[PDB]
Amino acid sequence: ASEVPQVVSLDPTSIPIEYNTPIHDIKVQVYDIKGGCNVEEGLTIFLVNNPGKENGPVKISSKVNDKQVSEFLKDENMEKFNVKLGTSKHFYMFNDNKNSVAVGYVGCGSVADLSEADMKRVVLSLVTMLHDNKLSKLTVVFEINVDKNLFRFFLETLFYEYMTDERFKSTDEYIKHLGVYINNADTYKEEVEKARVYYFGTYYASQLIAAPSNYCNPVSLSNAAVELAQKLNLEYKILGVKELEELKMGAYLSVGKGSMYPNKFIHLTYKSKGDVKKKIALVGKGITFDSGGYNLKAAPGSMIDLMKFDMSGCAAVLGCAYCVGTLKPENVEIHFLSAVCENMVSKNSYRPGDIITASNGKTIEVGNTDAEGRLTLADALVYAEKLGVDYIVDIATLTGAMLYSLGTSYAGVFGNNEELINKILQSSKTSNEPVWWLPIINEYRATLNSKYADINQISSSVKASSIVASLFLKEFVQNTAWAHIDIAGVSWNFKARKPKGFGVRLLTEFVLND
Amino acid sequence: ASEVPQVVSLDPTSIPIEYNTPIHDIKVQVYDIKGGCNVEEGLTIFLVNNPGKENGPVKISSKVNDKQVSEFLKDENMEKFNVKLGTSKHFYMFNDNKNSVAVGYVGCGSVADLSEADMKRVVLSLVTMLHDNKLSKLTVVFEINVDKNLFRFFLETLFYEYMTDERFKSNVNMEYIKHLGVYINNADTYKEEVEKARVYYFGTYYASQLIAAPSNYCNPVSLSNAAVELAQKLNLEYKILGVKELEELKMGAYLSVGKGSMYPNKFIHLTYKSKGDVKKKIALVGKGITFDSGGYNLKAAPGSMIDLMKFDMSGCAAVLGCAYCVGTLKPENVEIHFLSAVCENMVSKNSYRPGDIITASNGKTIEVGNTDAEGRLTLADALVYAEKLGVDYIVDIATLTGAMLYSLGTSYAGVFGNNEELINKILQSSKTSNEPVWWLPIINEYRATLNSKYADINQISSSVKASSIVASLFLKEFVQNTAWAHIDIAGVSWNFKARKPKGFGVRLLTEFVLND
Amino acid sequence: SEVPQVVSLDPTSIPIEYNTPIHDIKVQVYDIKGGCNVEEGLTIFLVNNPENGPVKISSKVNDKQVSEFLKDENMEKFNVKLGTSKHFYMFNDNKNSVAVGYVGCGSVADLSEADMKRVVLSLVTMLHDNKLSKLTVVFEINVDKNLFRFFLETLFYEYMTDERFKSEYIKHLGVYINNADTYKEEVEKARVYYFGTYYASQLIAAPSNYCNPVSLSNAAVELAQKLNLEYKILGVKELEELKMGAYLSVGKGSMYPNKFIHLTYKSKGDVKKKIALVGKGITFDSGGYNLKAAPGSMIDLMKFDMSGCAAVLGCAYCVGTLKPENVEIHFLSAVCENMVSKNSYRPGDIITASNGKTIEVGNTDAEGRLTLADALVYAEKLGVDYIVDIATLTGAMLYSLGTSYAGVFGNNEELINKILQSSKTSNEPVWWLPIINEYRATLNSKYADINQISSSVKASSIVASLFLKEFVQNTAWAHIDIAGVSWNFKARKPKGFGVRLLTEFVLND
Ligand SMILES: O=C(NO)[C@H](NC(=O)[C@H]1[C@H]2C[C@@H]3C[C@@H](C[C@H]1C3)C2)c1ccc(-c2cc(F)c(F)c(F)c2)cc1
Ligand SMILES: O=C(NO)[C@H](NC(=O)[C@H]1[C@H]2C[C@@H]3C[C@@H](C[C@H]1C3)C2)c1ccc(-c2cc(F)c(F)c(F)c2)cc1
Ligand SMILES: O=C(NO)[C@H](NC(=O)[C@H]1[C@H]2C[C@@H]3C[C@@H](C[C@H]1C3)C2)c1ccc(-c2cc(F)c(F)c(F)c2)cc1
Ligand SMILES: [Zn+2]
Ligand SMILES: [Zn+2]
Ligand SMILES: [Zn+2]
Repeated sequence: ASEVPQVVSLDPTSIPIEYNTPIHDIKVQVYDIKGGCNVEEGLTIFLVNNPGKENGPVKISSKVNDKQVSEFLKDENMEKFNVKLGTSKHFYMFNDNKNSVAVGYVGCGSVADLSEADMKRVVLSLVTMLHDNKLSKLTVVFEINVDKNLFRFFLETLFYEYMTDERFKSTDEYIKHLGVYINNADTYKEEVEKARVYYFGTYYASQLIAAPSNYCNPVSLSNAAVELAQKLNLEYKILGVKELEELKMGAYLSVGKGSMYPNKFIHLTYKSKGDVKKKIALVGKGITFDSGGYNLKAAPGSMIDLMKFDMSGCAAVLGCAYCVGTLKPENVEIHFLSAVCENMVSKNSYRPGDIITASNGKTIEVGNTDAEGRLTLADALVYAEKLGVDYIVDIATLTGAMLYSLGTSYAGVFGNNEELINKILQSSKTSNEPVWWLPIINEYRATLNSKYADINQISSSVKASSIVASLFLKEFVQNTAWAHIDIAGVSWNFKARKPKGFGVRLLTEFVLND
Repeated sequence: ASEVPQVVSLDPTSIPIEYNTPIHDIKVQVYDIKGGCNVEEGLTIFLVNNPGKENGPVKISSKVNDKQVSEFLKDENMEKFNVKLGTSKHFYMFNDNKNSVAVGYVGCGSVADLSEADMKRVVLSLVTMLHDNKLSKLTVVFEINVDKNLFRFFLETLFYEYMTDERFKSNVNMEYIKHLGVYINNADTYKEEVEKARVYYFGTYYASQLIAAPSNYCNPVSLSNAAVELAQKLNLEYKILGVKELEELKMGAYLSVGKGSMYPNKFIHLTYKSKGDVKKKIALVGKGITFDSGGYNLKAAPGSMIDLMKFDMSGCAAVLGCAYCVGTLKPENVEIHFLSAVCENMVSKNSYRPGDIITASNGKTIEVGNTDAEGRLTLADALVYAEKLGVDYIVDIATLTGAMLYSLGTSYAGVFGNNEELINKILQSSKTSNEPVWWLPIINEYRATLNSKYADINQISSSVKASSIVASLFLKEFVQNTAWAHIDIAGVSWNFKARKPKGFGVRLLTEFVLND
Repeated sequence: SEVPQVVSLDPTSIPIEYNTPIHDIKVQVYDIKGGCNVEEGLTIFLVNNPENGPVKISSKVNDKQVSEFLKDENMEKFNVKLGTSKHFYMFNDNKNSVAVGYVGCGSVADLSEADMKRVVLSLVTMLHDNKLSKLTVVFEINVDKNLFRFFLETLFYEYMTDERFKSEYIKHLGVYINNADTYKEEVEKARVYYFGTYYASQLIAAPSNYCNPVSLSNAAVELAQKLNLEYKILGVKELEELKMGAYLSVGKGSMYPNKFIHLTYKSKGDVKKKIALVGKGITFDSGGYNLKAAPGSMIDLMKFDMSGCAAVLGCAYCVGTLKPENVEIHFLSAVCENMVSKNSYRPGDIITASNGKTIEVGNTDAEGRLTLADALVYAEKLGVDYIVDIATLTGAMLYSLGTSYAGVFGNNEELINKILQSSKTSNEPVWWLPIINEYRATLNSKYADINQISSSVKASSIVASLFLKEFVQNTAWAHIDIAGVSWNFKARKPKGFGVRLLTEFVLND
């Protein structure tokens, strides 16, 4: 526990965090469709498609244990509506006990199996039916086929989108029950609490990312990490400047020199109770605010006002810690690392041109102070390898170029080991968090040859910034399977103006399958 | 009717126009709300507020002639929803006769007076519902207060927003209603607003069709042809002036702009004259640049949005849209001239150049400092021509300066003038048309920056950044002794959010003509 | 067709060299087993050391003079750092003046194509600086047959110098290598691949006033007749009848009429695979009214916007020369020029592709995908199994893959894998990038059926891919974006990237 420094007494000294969310009070009940659906209080929504027929008619296939509601939902009545992806309708009628009931459907399109992108659109339509309607219960009937992972993804996304983050509201009700009808209900029931765990890890990462830099700063973010570890029973260590100096983490320390906040290195650990068969280090980039430094983000479109999100990597990692500490995987040991700091303009800031020494002795010539993430990661990666692990995986909002390469939907993965990269890709598939393998092209290595230092921070000629950054990071892992997940493009949801909490599920699937 | 030149045979030779729209098929009935509501058919939507209570619950007061819908509308059920402006819900159910109806509402907030802006939000929320509706009838129940002019705005806005422009497409989820029912206090006073709204709608939709039509469809030849066709449908006098006539009139400023285009300049002159005695002569002048590249001052800078510059003939579109309304409604005692010097501003071996000195048809020489200030050049000759007609009032409408975006923005247009009475009359038309306009000064202190070293006058200023004022000072120099006002709609003409035209100006100009 | 001129001094053809000094080089491969003979010219040893360690030459040299020079103690003074070279003049046993030296091949045992390029360059440097009758190269390293072929191709290509616009070479090449007999058939394959690549380079390097739509399609014709390939040049009257409104719009502003190029190779005998190769052919890209005016848009490079076409024609030369079996190939290119005029198409214009789809033009500098849409409609009407297009399409490739790797997108995994397999055996490196369907919605025009560009999504190369995907209804299709990879910025010349890639793809299938 460290005291957060303030300039005035109105400066915040902690990150407000909501642990007990309304979502956590929702009772979930799954039923097999074979038994028929009961339509009573609340809203009962059918998820319906029509394979191959673009805007085909709605047909309700499930038995509804009610004569009135069954009559209403007959084919002749439904044929006037179509299944176009994301279309929806509210129905109102009285049931057999002369009570009023609300029914409806969401269109799931014409394709037999939904992509995670489509499912997200289905959820968004559903969440629209929940908003602006004081409901006590929602009931969802699956007339579409989903695999278990996508069933879980449906739940996680539902919980995440429905939830509203109101921590910073001053002057400006959720359902209590969720029923789900699906074929083979027993096979899906185990997905429900996993979805709840995954939702909050995701949502937790999002609260830290969305928290502005005056609230979420290196000291308060590491304070939150400690607090998280205590609630979860993880081991933790927070390295302050004095310890970091002794470890000679020159790269990391140089970046934070300019900040009124002292750097804090977060190290959480989860150990299994049984024999440890696999050791892992997860490393998240943790710049709580990235002004660019003396290479100030002043150019049009540099979006300096978004740079609270430059610790999204760290948040994904802490979010993953929540899931792993909760679900408690066996036969594994996990280190959660983040070299947290803040990149500022000051009389004490490191300068463009400065030559700095990393913790492994490699000297680095700084060409651009706005390329700070790779400096902090270099020391975090050296530290990580000294732990003696089997895999190192870093996750980071490293390069703007990711927006020109893969866009806002897929993250990019780089690495030095093919078996590790495929495992990341397998996690991508099962978490439904899209990731694409990109090359580390060695031909570009020579532009990192500094005239004076051992290595250039940046390339003066090569414009493929994501690859060059990966080449730089590679120099700081000597002998361990390593992968890099650049999330600079997928971290923020620009349409909805909120974080995605991207990566938490991806990392946790990786830990679990292993 | 002139022939449209083509580069290849696949180039279009006319602007497609929809004259008959499904809006024109909708039967409109207005009923008095004190009698309660019939809801046995179609879609019934209640417009409701909750004064004082921000985001307050929905309460429906009206008696309805169906027990089922009555139950649905009980306070216990309706209070699960709130009246946040724009928020809507609607449900399908079976009525007393076991027929399918739909019932819902649109929230109108917590304030008893709806702004025009607020009303557009309500209308948009309604239209969203209609775009997923296949029911034959829409019934709108006003449990809020509205006035005759606000109600007519609701109708015009509803019609325009409801109609979609599919001319360049090669729903399956909606269908256009055939009946629209309105329940409102004092139905009989509001009835006459209906066909007026239908007229104002089409004039506005017609302008929008011209504006949205891309510059390979909408060029000076095709636009002048369209105007001729319109004039013939309305029995208007018309004449289109070509290059040789324009040269004889010595329109050097306007002809300079068009030099670099493959399309010959065409000057549009339509006339409406009332059957009775003529007491007021008015000239309506619309800027008609069918595409604005900037010329040699090419629109290359960040934010110059060259891909939207098909809209630089928006002023032309509003004056032709006004001609529809006028020719249809036929006001008495007035003679109105609809003017536009139409051309295209391009980059060619033949284009005029930055620095060129040119001579306007009133003899004034002009030093061109920026070829992208070409609108004021075409207007200069159009203003001279209009003053020659011997009118009492000249009003120009034009997408003239980008600086409107920084002064009034996208909601309010700006009016400048040389005559207070005419300006006051414009501001009144703005009020009753619900097309907002704000009076800005012509500050004479800036005039000296237009003193060219070589020519009679400068086109632009080299110092003053208050563009909109400077361009007005330039225009003023081409109206000698007539009451004149200038409406700058550059900020206001396009609807960025909805990616379509507003057709701004049609109703404003028509109201000015009808109520003066 | 007659090339139009503004002034009498305007050129009316592309100068093309067919018979090059390279084709006059006698190439001979020997097995290292029976020692190496150092009798004339320059002898170069390719050596490594499995880090910047010392040069140790292992092969036996049948000359007392050269052997004492290559003695381990002398050579230790030199290191094997990749790309470094030394070479000394000396007199051999019979008082002949000979030159002996080495090129270091680093410390890793398996060289990438990138390292191999570095070996070849340092080797070519010496050839340029020395009047030699004969180069001998000794391989004391391990290479694939593919990598061996790559060595030659690169050697020839970099050795050759293009002096067509200006106002000596070895006559013999000796190669000593382990298992000589397995590498002998790679020699003339390499010679062919060299010229396919050098030919494409000549067209790319040719400035726009020499290489315009008329003169470029004239050259394709001249190439077709020399190889006896079926050919067909479609002109404006035909393109209009075919209703290619997107492609015709791009060229409306040019003084050179559009020319659509169609060449065909058919193997003698049973044909099992039909293929359409489509190259982007914009002979100069000014950008149109969306003028390349912004810093770093590099308008002076934009003669290179025809690299995809050149790639395809270079491939036609290789396929026309090697005559693979079981295949029918259609080499397509909608050639035109993108210019600023009174006749130019405008941003905001709505135009109609030959399949009926209307397109809203958001940016005239995205002209490539417009011409490609109409080419792809045309290609699919040919009834082929695969459509592969190659294009300098989006500048974003620079920021995703850079100047070394091209990106490939497509609608069929089996075809994409074939392209990737050809990438590895041609040693022209390509990387698979996704077509992300979630971005499709930003091509939903308010007025037309589809947008040419996105106003929101910044993943240009993918959006462009999504756009092209709409013009292939039912055929396996891939798209190779070579914008970042086409021009060699350090050598200030073209790479002619894609010729060998497309040919291996044809050959391996
Ligand atoms: O500062 C950064 N990481 O710590 C990173 N900057 C870079 O990639 C720049 C920096 C470092 C490099 C050398 C040069 C060009 C490139 C690579 C300056 C970066 C990260 C995200 C973004 C970014 C900007 C946005 F507007 C945006 F919407 C977004 F999602 C990401 C831009 C730059
Ligand atoms: O080109 C024009 N009229 O033909 C007009 N140009 C200007 O106002 C500029 C031109 C002409 C001037 C000298 C200098 C500054 C000012 C005045 C360049 C103008 C009008 C509208 C817009 C404009 C741009 C937008 F991106 C936009 F969204 C909009 F609604 C309007 C930009 C420039
Ligand atoms: O002109 C082009 N295709 O015909 C292409 N332009 C783009 O990708 C831009 C164009 C077209 C688009 C709309 C907007 C942003 C994007 C997409 C302008 C493009 C292609 C190559 C390059 C390019 C520029 C360089 F300086 C360079 F060295 C290079 F290798 C390629 C730049 C733009
Ligand atoms: Zn940075
Ligand atoms: Zn202009
Ligand atoms: Zn271009």
